[PDB]
Amino acid sequence: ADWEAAMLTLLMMLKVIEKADNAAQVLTALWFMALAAHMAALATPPKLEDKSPASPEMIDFRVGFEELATEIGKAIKLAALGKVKEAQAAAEQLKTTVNAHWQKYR
Amino acid sequence: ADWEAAMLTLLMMLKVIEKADNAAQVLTALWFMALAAHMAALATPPKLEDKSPASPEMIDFRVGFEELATEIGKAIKLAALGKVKEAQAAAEQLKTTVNAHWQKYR
Amino acid sequence: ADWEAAMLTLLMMLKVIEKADNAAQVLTALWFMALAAHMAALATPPKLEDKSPASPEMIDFRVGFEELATEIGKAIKLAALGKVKEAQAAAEQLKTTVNAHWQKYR
Ligand SMILES: [Zn+2]
Repeated sequence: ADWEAAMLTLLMMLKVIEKADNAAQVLTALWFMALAAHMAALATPPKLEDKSPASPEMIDFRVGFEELATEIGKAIKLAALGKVKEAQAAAEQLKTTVNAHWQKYR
Repeated sequence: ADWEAAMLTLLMMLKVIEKADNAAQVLTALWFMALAAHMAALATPPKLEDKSPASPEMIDFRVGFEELATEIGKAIKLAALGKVKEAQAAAEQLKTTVNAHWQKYR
Repeated sequence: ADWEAAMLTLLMMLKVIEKADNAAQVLTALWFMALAAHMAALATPPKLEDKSPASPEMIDFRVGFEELATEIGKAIKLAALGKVKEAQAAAEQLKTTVNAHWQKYR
């Protein structure tokens, strides 16, 4: 995968979670989110195609996605135990990290 | 993702496979299982938050998930060729590895 | 996951994309494709079980899957922006890379 594809996928999965009903619908979406965050962690963003792989912008771009995946894991564990409303609140809070990570590298 | 989220997801996907009908339902679940095992391989479990990354407990925790993903790949290849009953038997055997890996790090 | 499981999964997801209707059906399939390509990048194929990890056959087998995942990311970004027909054309072109990578390591 590439970068903006992962970002757009995180957005759309957050919306699906916003309109989900049962714990399975929330859980598979959160797993799609984890997959997209992982792929984006392996990606190269628009704002730094030719920086150094050891350049602070480059590796901060990836610590950002590790950070996002941690909150995703919190939300996943909530969804698996059936805590649907708790997981949806965790996801609406995930939105902030998603959006801030997005605009920082558009 | 984090650890117990992946473990709970493997459990739930194994149950879905236990109650699946066609090869697609088994195959996508087995791919969710592979994704969860991969994420858990990248995770830090409850029983060893502050061990060494080169501590035998730490890396054995991860060889365990590599081991699990191998059997998952067997089951996936069975499901893709349409061998639905074969893949479900492979998954009910996957349960043992899943559960033993679980209790070992609760 | 293992190798031929990932290859068969890429084939089947390409067929699902060939018969998809809305952007979500194309997008989740393309994400299953990215996941399978990633797993296969972490796999060991049939034609080189006991080569060197630094053997040119071995690492070329994996640059091939990095290459495949790049086109998958293109198709994902197309699907996320709602460009359904564009993403399906990108996938029917993905088929060539998939098949050539397949026969090269059967
Ligand atoms: Zn990975």
